[PDB]
Amino acid sequence: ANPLYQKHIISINDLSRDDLNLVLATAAKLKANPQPELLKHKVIASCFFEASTRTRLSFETSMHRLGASVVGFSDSANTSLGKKGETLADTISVISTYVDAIVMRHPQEGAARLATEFSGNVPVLNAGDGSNQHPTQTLLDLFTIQETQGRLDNLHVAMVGDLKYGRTVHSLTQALAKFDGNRFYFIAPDALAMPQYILDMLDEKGIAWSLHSSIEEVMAEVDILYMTRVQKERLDPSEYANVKAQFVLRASDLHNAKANMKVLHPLPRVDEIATDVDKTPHAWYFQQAGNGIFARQALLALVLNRDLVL
Amino acid sequence: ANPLYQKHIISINDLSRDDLNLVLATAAKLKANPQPELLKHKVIASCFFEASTRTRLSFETSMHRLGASVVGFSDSANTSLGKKGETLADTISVISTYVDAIVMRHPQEGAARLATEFSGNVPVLNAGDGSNQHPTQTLLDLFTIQETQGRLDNLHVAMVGDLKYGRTVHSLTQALAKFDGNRFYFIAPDALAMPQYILDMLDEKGIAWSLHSSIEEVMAEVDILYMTRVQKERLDPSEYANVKAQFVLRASDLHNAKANMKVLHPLPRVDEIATDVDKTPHAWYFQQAGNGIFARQALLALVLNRDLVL
Amino acid sequence: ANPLYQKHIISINDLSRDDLNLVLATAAKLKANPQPELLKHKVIASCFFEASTRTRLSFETSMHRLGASVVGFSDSANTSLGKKGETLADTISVISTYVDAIVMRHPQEGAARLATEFSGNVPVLNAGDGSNQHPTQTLLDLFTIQETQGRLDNLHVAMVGDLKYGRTVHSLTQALAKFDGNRFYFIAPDALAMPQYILDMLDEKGIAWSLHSSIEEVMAEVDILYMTRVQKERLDPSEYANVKAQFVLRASDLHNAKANMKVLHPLPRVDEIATDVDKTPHAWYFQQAGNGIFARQALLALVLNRDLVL
Amino acid sequence: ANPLYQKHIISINDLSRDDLNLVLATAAKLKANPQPELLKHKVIASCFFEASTRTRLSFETSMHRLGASVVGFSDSANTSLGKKGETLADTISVISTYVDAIVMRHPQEGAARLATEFSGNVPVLNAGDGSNQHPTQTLLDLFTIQETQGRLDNLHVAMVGDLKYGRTVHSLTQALAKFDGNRFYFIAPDALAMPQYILDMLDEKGIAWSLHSSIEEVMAEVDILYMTRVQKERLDPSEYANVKAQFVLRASDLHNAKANMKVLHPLPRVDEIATDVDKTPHAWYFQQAGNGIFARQALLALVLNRDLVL
Amino acid sequence: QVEAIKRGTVIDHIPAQIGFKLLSLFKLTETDQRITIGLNLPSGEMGRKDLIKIENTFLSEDQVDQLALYAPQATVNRIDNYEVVGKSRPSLPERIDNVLVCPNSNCISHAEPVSSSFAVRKRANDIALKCKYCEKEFSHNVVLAN
Amino acid sequence: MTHDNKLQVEAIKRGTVIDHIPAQIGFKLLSLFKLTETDQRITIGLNLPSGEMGRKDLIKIENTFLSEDQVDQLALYAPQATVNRIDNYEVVGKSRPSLPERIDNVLVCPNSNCISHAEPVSSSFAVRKRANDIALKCKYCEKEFSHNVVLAN
Ligand SMILES: Nc1ccn([C@@H]2O[C@H](COP(=O)(O)OP(=O)(O)OP(=O)(O)O)[C@@H](O)[C@H]2O)c(=O)n1
Ligand SMILES: Nc1ccn([C@@H]2O[C@H](COP(=O)(O)OP(=O)(O)OP(=O)(O)O)[C@@H](O)[C@H]2O)c(=O)n1
Ligand SMILES: [Zn+2]
Ligand SMILES: [Zn+2]
Repeated sequence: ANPLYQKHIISINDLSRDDLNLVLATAAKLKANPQPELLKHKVIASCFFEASTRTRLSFETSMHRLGASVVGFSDSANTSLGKKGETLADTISVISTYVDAIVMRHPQEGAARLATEFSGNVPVLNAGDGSNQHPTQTLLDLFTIQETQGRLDNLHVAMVGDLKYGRTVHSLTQALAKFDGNRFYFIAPDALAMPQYILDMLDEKGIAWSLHSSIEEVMAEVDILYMTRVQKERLDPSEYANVKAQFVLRASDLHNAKANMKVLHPLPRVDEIATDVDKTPHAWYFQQAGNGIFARQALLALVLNRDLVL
Repeated sequence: ANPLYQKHIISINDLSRDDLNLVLATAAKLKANPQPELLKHKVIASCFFEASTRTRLSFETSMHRLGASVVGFSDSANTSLGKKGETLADTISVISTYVDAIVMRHPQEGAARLATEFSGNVPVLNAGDGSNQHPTQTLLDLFTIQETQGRLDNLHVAMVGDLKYGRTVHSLTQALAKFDGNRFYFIAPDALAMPQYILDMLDEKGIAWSLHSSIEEVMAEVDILYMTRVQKERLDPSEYANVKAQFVLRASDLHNAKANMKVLHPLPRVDEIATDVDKTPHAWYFQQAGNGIFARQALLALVLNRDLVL
Repeated sequence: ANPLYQKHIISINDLSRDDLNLVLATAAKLKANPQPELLKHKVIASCFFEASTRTRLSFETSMHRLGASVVGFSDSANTSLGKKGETLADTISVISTYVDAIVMRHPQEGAARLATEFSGNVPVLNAGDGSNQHPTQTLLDLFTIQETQGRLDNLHVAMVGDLKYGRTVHSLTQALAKFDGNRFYFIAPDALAMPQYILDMLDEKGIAWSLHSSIEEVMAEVDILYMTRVQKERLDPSEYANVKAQFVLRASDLHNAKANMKVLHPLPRVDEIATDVDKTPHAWYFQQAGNGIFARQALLALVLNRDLVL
Repeated sequence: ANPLYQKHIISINDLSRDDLNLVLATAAKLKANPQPELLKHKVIASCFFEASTRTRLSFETSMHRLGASVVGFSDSANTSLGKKGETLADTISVISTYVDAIVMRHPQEGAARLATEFSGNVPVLNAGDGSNQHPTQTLLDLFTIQETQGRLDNLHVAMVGDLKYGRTVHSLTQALAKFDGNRFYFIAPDALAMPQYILDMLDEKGIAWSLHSSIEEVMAEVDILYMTRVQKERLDPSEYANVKAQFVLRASDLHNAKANMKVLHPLPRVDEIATDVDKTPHAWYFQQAGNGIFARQALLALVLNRDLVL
Repeated sequence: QVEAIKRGTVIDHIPAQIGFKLLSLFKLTETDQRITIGLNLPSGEMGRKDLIKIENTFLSEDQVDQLALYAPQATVNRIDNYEVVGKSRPSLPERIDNVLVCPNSNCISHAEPVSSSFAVRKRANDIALKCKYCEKEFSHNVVLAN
Repeated sequence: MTHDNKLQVEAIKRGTVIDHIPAQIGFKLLSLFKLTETDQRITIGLNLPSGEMGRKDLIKIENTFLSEDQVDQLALYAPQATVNRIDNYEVVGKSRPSLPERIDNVLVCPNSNCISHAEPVSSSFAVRKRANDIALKCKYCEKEFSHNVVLAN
């Protein structure tokens, strides 16, 4: 039976290097020969207690591409749950009484791991829990670095944007720190800097990093430039505007990019990457989102299948 | 490969007579022998940025009757998209990264044709764009005129109701003007008259039409009586009431109808067609809605299939 | 007592030429020599069941410049009275035991006239009742026309915009038609034209009216230009934007107007009057809104005080 | 006339040391020997386009203790003016024909300064405009500092909390920097620290400031401790809860404070000041909120009355 | 003494005040080549006019027909060695891309990364312009007014 | 009338010549300071060869004399321009721009929450600190930004 069989994918900190490679090699195989009936007769719950369309449509398409049925809800705007004080332990004790895996997003951190204490043997896969984890976004980003760069080690990865509160850059720095010789360049407004617990883990593992203030200082050496959105309310209107709105990428800036460099953005991008970047070979944000299908498919294939045929 | 293969069905003005016949003969075949696995393994997105239940349940049942999977959202009341300024070019560049056709309704006119510039090769089929087009409503109406009348040319078609803002009567007059010898009778309150660009196209094609003030002036000669709803806010409460609420059909009025005459209404009907009309042989509004399934099925079969088996 | 003492002020239809001149006479008196303790110890109720803050502040400032007390409310999506179940008739029956006069604006027509049968000896003054009446707007419009032109007879008044649904333009035409020799020009989009009843009344009185298509064709002969706001809901966006080279006024258009020509507008003036008009001498909408204070002081003074010797 | 007679009160930046002392001088006079008929017959407008009931009740009570009339509104999700389409400039242009003074609080910065160009000879007094200014809060803070300490020069003032976004702490530092020899201690979380512009201004004036990490290290030397509320949205829950052993004040912390040390807070004080402080002699936030009455009486009295002999 | 040029385009008889529109709209200054422009040039010959001279650049076919909505009586002239090698009047085109806004405020062209595009139709008395997104048809006077 | 030519065109009688405009600022100035809404003959030369910048722009507006503060409004766009005023073919005056104290109308407050965006008021900024690099403070929201930033939004 494969290692991931019937596991809960709750946190990146819980997956080993080995675990991460396995998911990535299965994604590569399913992207190459489809397996449209692998999860035939499985029913999977898509519980989005917090609405997230991008993530939901992606997760359910990939459940659909392996042959599974989907039942579920998207809420934030009412869909009767927690109705009349019903706890989340209780909702999950009732949903696991009839679906074969629960995919869930929830506003509070810790909610997917609590689901785990009540779901019996139905695997729980986390699609986001407040400001804590989002594994399936890190799996798709990793898959995309690997497929475009050929490797996951010895990379020069720049992380540009709001690094203090960008929940995805924090997990991608932890995943990449599992591999060797990567070098990190953080480029953030002072108010939005990469927190200490990250930096402290990088130092302790002997991994190199450095802060720069503009992308021009580092463009030439860079393989993956991962942009994040600054949310305008983490700053006031005039802080955003005043001199910090210059963590914006444009085509002109890409001149000296290595031929292999790729630009990644978990999306919505709104300001930070100008529309003229789209026409360049380095724009890989949309192809990154399409890889969400294979990464996500691979996790559901590995978790529901004892043995995998390939 | 069939002409419609992998086309975007955005506007009626873009479909030829030939194109319209083809869709209608395929609807007739699928209504006669079902093809429940024709779109097996296709996943289709049902994006209703504006909610429309009638249209959505119809479109998804017909995707289900050809074997396809559906992922999608209905919004107007929040489902997290346009979240944080995300443009529609960007949402479509991400949805076409994983579904095989996009069906979409949107509040603004032009939105399905914009989707087309960003969807790559995934066909976009328009389920309504503001006050502009709704092809799939005109295809189902046409199918219903054809199946009940035996032809689409040489008809006497009366259009009764709010003709100024009824987006469906405007497209059905353009589609029917593709065919020969049809005669139009418009019966509208003065405030709700058939706009000039319509009349001007009919004149220029040498097609006959005329305005009448009551259905009794024309009942005897009529084959298709297409009723539209007046929306009470296009008029004030007392304008509606005062003498213009007499574009209402009742059983009594049908006395002298030809035996073949049919009453069509895209629905909700609320006032305009009295409940006693339902028991008559001429009431075809509900059977018109059921034909939405075959018209809609035919378009998805023609657009996703290179060659069709029949 | 004065003729209006203790009278109800509900429709412009109900005030004779003479009552209209009495009000206007008084209001010039109060403007000139103010009497701030005239309604000392009176308590007026400002029942706005429909919010209109401009009208509410004008009235409450009128109440306080005559030294009266004010209790009341407004109700955009809020506060209890009329409830749903609790009738307007019972609301009024209870409030007319507490106050000395009731100013009310309600969304349904005739609400003020219903009120009159429940307020006892307490006078009720209409501030707007659905699309029916708003007499205190007509009273300030005539006061501004009389104060700029010197008379209310023999005027060339142009009325422009939504003549079909501006309640103010319907009223101002009835009131100006009690005075003699007035000539009316109605420049409106033919979908939004003056109702046949205003016109049929005007021809029974022998009054002269003509309809025009753009202000530029009467600019030369006109005394009062009464712009109205075109209500874009009663229109299609494309319809709204289609009309000629519009019916909005700009200073360039004014280069032919007589020196005593004044542009009036009940406000808001989103679009139809450009800012450059504000600096010409013909602009008088803001001054018109200040005369709202003296017109409503006048009405309250005559209704609540037995005879007036100012 | 007095120097502030008919002046607009918009930014603390615009009032000289002398104007600040005049206001404070007057307010002690009105507190001592009240003059309840000073603005008899004046009508002030309380335009709160943004609700703040504490500030609104303080001002309207100031208006009524001087015998003035009040018309106006508040607008948490409600009442018509400013509309969307109707400009602030046209709202003010119309209201300044009705009243004698306008107090206004608006959510966008500079709204009060825009107003000033449209109110004619009518004075406008700012009650808050986005994150820019709130001069009547600074005026009562200085009145409380002058009334407890005896002077406004040579003070050791500690400012604590969200120094980056408290508009009140930015203002109070400008105003105290017009008086001489003041020494400032700023105890803030380094993510929420005093902007470089307050500090660069303070060094151009030669003023002494130092930054500290917890109140306990300056408790001993301090005269005024000005607590601010830490705004938990501009923070992560875990960040919010992480800081030291906090920057909240409790009586235990006060056991070293000088006898004349007073704790001030603009209010609300959810968390940062514990209830046991309320009973110590150093607590002065409630008394500070009562001085709000005498500071705003003073401003209104000097702006609307030509010279004052109390 | 003014500018005879060796090779380039000379747009002449621009109607007065269209002269600056055209530089803006057609983004003619975004070049390094010498441009010499004349505004409110004397034209006893045609009232008063404007004239742009742009060298070593030949603005053709499509680029010339665009200008017709604006300066419909403009004669473009190319030069390749010190004299007129071709005079070209603008004819109305079939499509006008980019420079024009849809009057329709509900049209999706307004909020999106889209280049505007209108189909042109000379309906005697005017040119109607049909938007490619809306499919709403307007008088060219309504669209150019804006 | 004097022997013009296009590498440095010649003589207008009476009027203003703004010369030594950096490349590509000339059109900017025409559109921004609305110089073109006049019936006078303007002659304009773009990307010309000259006095060492190599390549420059130049604007000639006959019969109009724009001065003292008009010339100063040109300063963060063309600080090294010269505004010659001409009368009867003689350069009777040579000005250069200096930093103004107020720059009305032309700029846009980068602060998305100030009220100036939505209304019939024109922009206004107070200018501070010459050439080591300029600060502009909005009249309305009183927020101070770096000129580099107001000059993009
Ligand atoms: N070496 C040259 C040759 C011609 N031109 C310009 O090319 C234009 C072409 O006009 P032309 O055919 O030479 O005589 P016109 O009668 O002025 O043309 P039109 O019939 O339009 O008036 C003239 O404005 C002239 O300035 C030029 O700048 N340089
Ligand atoms: N009647 C005149 C006289 C001069 N000029 C213009 O005036 C400008 C410069 O004035 P001038 O002092 O005469 O030449 P320079 O000494 O080169 O001026 P500078 O050194 O400041 O460039 C030249 O571009 C010239 O075209 C003009 O157009 N019309
Ligand atoms: Zn359009
Ligand atoms: Zn600003």
